[PDB]
Amino acid sequence: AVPFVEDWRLVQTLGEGAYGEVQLAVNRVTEEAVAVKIVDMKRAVDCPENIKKEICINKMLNHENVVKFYGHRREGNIQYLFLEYCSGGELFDRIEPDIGMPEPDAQRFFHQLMAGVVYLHGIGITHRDIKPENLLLDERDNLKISDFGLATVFRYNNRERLLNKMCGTLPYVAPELLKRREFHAEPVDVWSCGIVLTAMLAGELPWDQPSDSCQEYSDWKEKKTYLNPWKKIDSAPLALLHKILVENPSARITIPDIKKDRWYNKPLKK
Amino acid sequence: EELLNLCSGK
Ligand SMILES: [Zn+2]
Repeated sequence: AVPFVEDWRLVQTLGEGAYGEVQLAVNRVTEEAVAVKIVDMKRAVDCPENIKKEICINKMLNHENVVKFYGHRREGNIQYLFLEYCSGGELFDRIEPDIGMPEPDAQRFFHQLMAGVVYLHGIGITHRDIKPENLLLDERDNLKISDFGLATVFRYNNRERLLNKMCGTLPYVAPELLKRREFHAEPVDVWSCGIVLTAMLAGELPWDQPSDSCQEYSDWKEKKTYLNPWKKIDSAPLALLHKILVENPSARITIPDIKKDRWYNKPLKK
Repeated sequence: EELLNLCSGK
């Protein structure tokens, strides 16, 4: 019932897109911090339906490793989405280029990523753009999956549909997305998590594109793990990566079997 | 908005 600025002090722009902006807002009376996605509803004709879907999906989310959705408001043709603020920023900025991060930190983060992704898959949601730039850290360095702008429901009441839409970010996309006209959602998300783990352990992406026409991807398929990034990765997490970055999605490891992996369950001294 | 149709599953 009050103009936005009267209840909220805007502190900083967290990010911007064709969508609009994401801002850090502090409540003037409670002093609580919130991220606010701001969407100009007049940009593009598909804006109402896309934001309807995103709001619905965000209403489904309730997990400690997924950005929480507090609610939505609209002023004129401006739509606000109020979201949990993650003051630690992007997981991307914890990855030292060509180095990565200490193996116990990468294991902890990977545990939290797996918890969030398997939660999403359990309720039938696929995120479809998992990468370190979309994985945020709260003030205690707990990981949170963020930005469900590309997400959709692939399964409900044990009825699953195959996806066909080309989306994501090439270094993180699974090869079947390039090769097949239709594909299951869950192996695609598992593949992108494996790329994220590679980046955390080695500080670099293994290939620009998951294609035979990419030399580094062919090297991986030829098991040339004396090359970077694999040379930087201890053999236990590398064995996990060998099970995840499997080209054939029907032979790719699932998350239940990732939970049984030896490195995944190894206590790591910091 | 429509989970019974898997959103854009239409
Ligand atoms: Zn929906």
